Amino acid sequence: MDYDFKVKLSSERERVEDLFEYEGCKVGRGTYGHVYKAKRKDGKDDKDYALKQIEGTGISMSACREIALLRELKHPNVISLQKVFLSHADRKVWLLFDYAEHDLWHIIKFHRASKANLPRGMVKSLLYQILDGIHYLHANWVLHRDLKPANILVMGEGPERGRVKIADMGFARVTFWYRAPELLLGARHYTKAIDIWAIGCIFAELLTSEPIFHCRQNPYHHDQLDRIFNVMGFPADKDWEDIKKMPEHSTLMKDFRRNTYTNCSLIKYMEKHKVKPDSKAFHLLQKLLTMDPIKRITSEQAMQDPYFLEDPLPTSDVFAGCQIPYPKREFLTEEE
Amino acid sequence: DKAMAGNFWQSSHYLQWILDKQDLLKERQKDLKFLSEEEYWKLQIFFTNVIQALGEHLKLRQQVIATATVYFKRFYARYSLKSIDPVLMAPTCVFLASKVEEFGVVSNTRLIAAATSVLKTRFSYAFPKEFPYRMNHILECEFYLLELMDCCLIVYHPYRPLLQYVQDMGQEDMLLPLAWRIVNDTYRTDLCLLYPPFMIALACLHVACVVQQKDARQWFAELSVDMEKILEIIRVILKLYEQWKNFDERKEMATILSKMPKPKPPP
Ligand SMILES: Cc1n[nH]c2ncc(C(=O)N3CCC[C@H]3c3ccc(Cl)cc3)cc12
Repeated sequence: MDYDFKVKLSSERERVEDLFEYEGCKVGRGTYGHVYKAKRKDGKDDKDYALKQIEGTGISMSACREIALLRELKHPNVISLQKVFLSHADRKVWLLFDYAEHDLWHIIKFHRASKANLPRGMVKSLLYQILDGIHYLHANWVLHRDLKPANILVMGEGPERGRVKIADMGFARVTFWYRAPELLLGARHYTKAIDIWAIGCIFAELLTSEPIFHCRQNPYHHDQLDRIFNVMGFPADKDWEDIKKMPEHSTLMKDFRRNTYTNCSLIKYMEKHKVKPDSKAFHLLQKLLTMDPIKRITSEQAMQDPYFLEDPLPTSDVFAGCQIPYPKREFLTEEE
Repeated sequence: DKAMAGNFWQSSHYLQWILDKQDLLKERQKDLKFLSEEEYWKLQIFFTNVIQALGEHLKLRQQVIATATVYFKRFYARYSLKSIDPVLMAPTCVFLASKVEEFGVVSNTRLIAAATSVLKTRFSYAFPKEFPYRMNHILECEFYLLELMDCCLIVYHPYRPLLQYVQDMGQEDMLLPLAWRIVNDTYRTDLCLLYPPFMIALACLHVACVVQQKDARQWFAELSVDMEKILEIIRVILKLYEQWKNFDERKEMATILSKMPKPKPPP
């Protein structure tokens, strides 16, 4: 390697530790890696930034996908990659995003925790922006492939107050509460329909503060399927005609009898959680949570649902100017 | 699987990596002290064939090979041949391309064995000594490649628009094999840095029609496209086949490689 080329680049290369203060500012740990709430050292602005140190050294498959896709994608409801740092000493990759104080996991947890002692307008506005973000991705042939409350961010106080940001574009290809039944019966490819089922599960959870297909923690998963049928009922032959083509169908026939779920339907489940089966919300929910993936509503069709024309209309700030009661992110002082 | 299909006009490919011809020629002048314009083009044809061979060995799809070829071209579009060894850059580009295209992470043993084997079995005329690099060198080079491309990893190619055009002609069986093959050959040139891939496809399809003596003038007339730009591309393709005729890669490349500018070593 040419020496002058090498030192020229070493001189000019911006290093993450010189540009950003983030020591002791870790807000999350997971398979994604390490996320920090960071500020600029050369204080041109006073904005909060999210800095993610990716899992492992070098460029993983997961990291390649997120970097590749977020470099291209631009939409108000998809998180924006601001910068990439490549640290040559330790071979660590850093990704810079704008900082989201909240997400659906924590918003949902706040309301579920209150049940020992969500506004409906916020529920509609959240759903609309999720669909809008996912429609944009689907229009560009990008599947998220693991949508859940934990990776649907919501901006806190600032110029983007209450704006949804879909995050985590690293799913390159445990609990299965958001996984569509075709995956559980051995579907070989990810699809757009699979993302829409997940949005269905998320919407049910926004309405009840409860994970609809909650289950105790080889694509065939008996207990997860059992929970889905206890909520939805067991699918009729005409409801899902291509179920026979699924690799795990004989196992399903072996382990399950339709008669076990005779009194089970989404109507009766949602009736227990005080959601009206006559509501436009319920009818939209039911179309998202259709068992046969080819009979599932698309993102664009869901966005055109009369639910979103009904009062109250979805707002761009999901909190609608009202005071944010959800706490700020705590810093993690755990060793590991 | 079809990620970012239809987004070209809003893409980093279009916005950052469709370069100006005179700018590209200006940055090339530092290497043109050491090599002629002819020798530089021959050298780029050579490394296109090296990347092709590497990808065939690793049993990769053509899109992965195409993407790795573009990565390589973009690097030396901006930097000198002395900056990093193209013998090292070629497998590094293939390595990064297979990740980006979701083919997989090629293993340490498989990638180095592929580079060693291909250069021994297929390019002994150009390379007397064995592949000197190890996996630590590939990973180091991957950081430089990623930095220089400004993390622009999604690349568009003429194959998808070409397939769409021949299906729209209803002439898939007759025209596709030759047109596809002419698209492969355009990677011997700078065309991928200078033109939208759909225009490269139409020029390759046009040359295939002329070769096979198929009348398609009405179909081409009905297109909404600047035909002077297509004719510019056609001239480069015809010029490519004349250089091909007059170029013996096997007889010439050892001497051309010896003439490449060498890296400055450390103190
Ligand atoms: C926080 C925050 N703000 N802006 C962001 N952009 C991207 C990401 C992120 O990479 N991910 C990956 C997994 C789901 C999300 C995330 C969310 C919350 C936390 Cl504690 C850690 C990580 C986080 C933030």
